[PDB]
Amino acid sequence: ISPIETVPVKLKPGMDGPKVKQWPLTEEKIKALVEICTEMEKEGKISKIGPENPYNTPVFAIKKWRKLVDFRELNKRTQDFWEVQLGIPHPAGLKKKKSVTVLDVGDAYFSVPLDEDFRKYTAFTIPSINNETPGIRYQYNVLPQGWKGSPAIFQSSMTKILEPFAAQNPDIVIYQYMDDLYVGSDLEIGQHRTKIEELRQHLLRWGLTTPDKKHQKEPPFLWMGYELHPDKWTVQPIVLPEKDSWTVNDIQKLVGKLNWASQIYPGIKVRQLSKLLRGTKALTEVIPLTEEAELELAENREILKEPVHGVYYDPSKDLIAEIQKQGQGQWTYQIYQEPFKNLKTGKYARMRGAHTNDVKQLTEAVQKITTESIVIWGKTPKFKLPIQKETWETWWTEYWQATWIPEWEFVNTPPLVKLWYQLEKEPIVGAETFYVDGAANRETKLGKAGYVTNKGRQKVVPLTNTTNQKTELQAIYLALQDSGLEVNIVTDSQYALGIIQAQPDKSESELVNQIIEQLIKKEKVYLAWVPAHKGIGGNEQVDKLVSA
Amino acid sequence: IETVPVKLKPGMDGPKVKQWPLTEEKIKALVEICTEMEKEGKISKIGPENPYNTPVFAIKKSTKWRKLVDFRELNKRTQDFWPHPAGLKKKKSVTVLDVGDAYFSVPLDEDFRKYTAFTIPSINNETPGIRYQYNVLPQGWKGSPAIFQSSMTKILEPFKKQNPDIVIYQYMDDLYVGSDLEIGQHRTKIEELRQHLLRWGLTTPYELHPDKWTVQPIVLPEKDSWTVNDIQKLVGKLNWASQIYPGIKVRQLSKLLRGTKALTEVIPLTEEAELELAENREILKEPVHGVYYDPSKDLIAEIQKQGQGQWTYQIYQEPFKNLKTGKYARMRGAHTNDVKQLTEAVQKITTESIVIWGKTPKFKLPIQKETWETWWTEYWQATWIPEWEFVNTPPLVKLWYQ
Ligand SMILES: N#Cc1cc(Cl)cc(Oc2cc(CCNC(=O)CCl)ccc2Cl)c1
Repeated sequence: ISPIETVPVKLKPGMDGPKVKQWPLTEEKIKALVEICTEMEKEGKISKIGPENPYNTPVFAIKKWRKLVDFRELNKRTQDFWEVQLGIPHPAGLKKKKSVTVLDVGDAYFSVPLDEDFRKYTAFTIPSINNETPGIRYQYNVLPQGWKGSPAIFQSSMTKILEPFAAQNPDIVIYQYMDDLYVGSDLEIGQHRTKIEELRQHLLRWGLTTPDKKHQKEPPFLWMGYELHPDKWTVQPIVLPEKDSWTVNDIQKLVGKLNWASQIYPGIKVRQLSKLLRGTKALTEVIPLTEEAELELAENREILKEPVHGVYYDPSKDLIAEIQKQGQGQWTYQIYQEPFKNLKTGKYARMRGAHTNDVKQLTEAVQKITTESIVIWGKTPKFKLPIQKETWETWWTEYWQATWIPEWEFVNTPPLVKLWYQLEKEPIVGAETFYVDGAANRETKLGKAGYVTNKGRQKVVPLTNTTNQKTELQAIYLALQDSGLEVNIVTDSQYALGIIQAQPDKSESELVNQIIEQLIKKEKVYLAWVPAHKGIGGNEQVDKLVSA
Repeated sequence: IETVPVKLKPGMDGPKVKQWPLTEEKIKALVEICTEMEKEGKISKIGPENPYNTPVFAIKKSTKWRKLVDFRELNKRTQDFWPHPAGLKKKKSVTVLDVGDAYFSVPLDEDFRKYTAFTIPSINNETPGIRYQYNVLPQGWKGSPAIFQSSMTKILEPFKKQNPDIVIYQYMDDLYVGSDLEIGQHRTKIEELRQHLLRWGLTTPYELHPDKWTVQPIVLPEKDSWTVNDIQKLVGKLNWASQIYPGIKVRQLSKLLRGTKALTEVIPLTEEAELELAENREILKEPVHGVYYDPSKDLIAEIQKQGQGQWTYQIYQEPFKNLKTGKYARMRGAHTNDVKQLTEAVQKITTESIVIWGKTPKFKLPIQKETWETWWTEYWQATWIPEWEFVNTPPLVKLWYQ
């Protein structure tokens, strides 16, 4: 009967309709359901049904009054639908329009018919006081609010409804998000007002009501935590709580607001705070804050004190991204087409492991921008980066992993990104050859690190509560301490070899951090490997030494 | 004009895989391509009551754009359904021909169509994606060659009779045609098959040589003046090869290092050590006897960046039992880059694997996941897609396989 075509809808195979029972209700609420439903019945949204309908769904009343229905059982019984709008637009992706109207759609779900074969499963019952008389039975003929398929079937229906208008008006841009509609054009505001009134009529001819108080929304628009002005966008104001004690739940909500502020507030850092959630036992557990964590939140509080605005997108100008180091493994970036009007900002601090270096992190940061740029603008930006081609080319050529280097230009804005040290690719002549080794009994957890050199020196340092792996690093560390500026080390530890060959400049391990400081201070270091327990040169001697 | 009933495996739902974000360039090419496919009845638009999704990508394979569908998840779930020539590796020349357009003449089971659903993404999630499903047999789905099989045998049966020694193997959208003929004769016999296929309405818009394929032997250096480090490296590499070849010895070579010697010190190669090294060079010539291919077990490819445009690979089903090993090299052409070379290598290995065993290997790729997911389509030309995962542990075995 309706002009809108229905979508076929089935239940999951082998499931039947909900048969949930109706709990008794206050006589005051029964009157509200009787009046709302006869008004809904008059409008064709629902229909009284015969006794043979074996299905039911509970209904309630709450506060004008509203009708509320619990379709959870039918929702568990209904087929899955194509998910709708998991992501939302990002205001930095939207393009400037001269005129923008926001249109809310009223009773949006109730304006769309529902598949006739499926309507039997929507049945609900208005209670009779004391069950003295049989209850009044109703079923839905439109998309019930709260049903699993209502959000998607309405959007599909709305798109097909909108199709005729958009063909006659190719210039106008129409966006659909939830029950709202966003219409924009670059026409004269009178002509744009004319086109807006036409669509309201075309929508009204399909049964969709539209704001009659001109257009209720006016700029700025408070939309999904944003603030949309005619020539700027920004986040809604962020409030960071002040508490003597912090629970896991309090921390998670705090990194959330900081994460949100990162898209326009340059310099937000959340690394030290987030590390507090490592154990993550329960949301109730109170986490002692860290001195590093308290400084991070303080610096974020200072940043949030000043306002920031982002700009909209013009496809005629280029896309540019700059990345600046923030230290302690954290990085920040801005994306812009005009030198100080930023489209968006962001952060990146993930280590991706226990030990990394700055060039690897910078390349990872470029990767996160590249993915985000494709999502938002469908293109990749030009990069202005604080690294020199000699630094990056040397790294990506020697790096074992394959990497894509976008076209970029060097910007000399310290701190520049540099390789703090470089191990030798060939052994060093005239340098002492240290044969290192370590050990620790797995049960006693006590151990020792020692060296044996070609010049004849030997040493053993004793070790407590360590593991075979940590001692192998300790032995390498010992040879860096007790050597001159040029040194050749020889180890039997594939674990230690892998960590040093990676050439990290930062680590979660104080030992590896100490080894890094020694490696920087030294001039030339060659690290070499030999199979253990095979009787090769000094490795046999140092093994015997630390074994005794 | 008659469909073949297609069934998913018992208790298996259709694919629900994420569509990857695309650049505005690639979206526009997909929209043009699908608008014309819709005009020809090959696909149709679908509604919200279809929950299934299979990813689509735009590649070039040429100036004109092409659509590629990642039917990997549907292929696993269709599986079932219902022949590989062991001699295709033997032939001196093998040519690959794309015969995938032929599938578009065959209707698909109207019940199975829903599982072919695909989405053209939108930029910035502004609009819901454009959603289609297939009305005809899709390229890239394992069912399409299986359903078209009988028609293919009918069209080839003339040609096979006239040329009984030529071997023809079909894998997905491609025909592999092998001959021991001279190259000019091979290319002539290939053109006859193209014209035979084109005369019968199969449009067919790559020459390999498996005669030259081998498992590479392990190579040891030959130096005029050895050092302590060179012996240690050599003793390290031979120890690794001892896991594979049993006869390797290092006793004589390791004796030359006895004592606590400086790494840069020159160690003369004594006659007993030089014989052990020379003997170990001969053992590396003869391959392992226990390496056999189980059809049930999966093939696994590992790949190592060796620098200067060289990539080593190994294909295996169980550790240290290498069915094939090899090295890839591309002469730099001002566009050569790490992602381009890996993507070319991945395809070369996969083709080699398809000829030899008839299935693609599972790849361990030395690359960060998101970089691969971003850029792999810029150089992909093959019409299939292997499974892959991402190695994050660096190899210290890089030197050994070089
Ligand atoms: N509530 C709301 C809302 C949400 C979105 Cl996601 C878009 C929208 O309207 C538009 C915005 C822009 C971006 C530029 N804006 C302006 O020049 C005036 Cl604020 C362009 C077109 C439309 Cl329709 C409204």
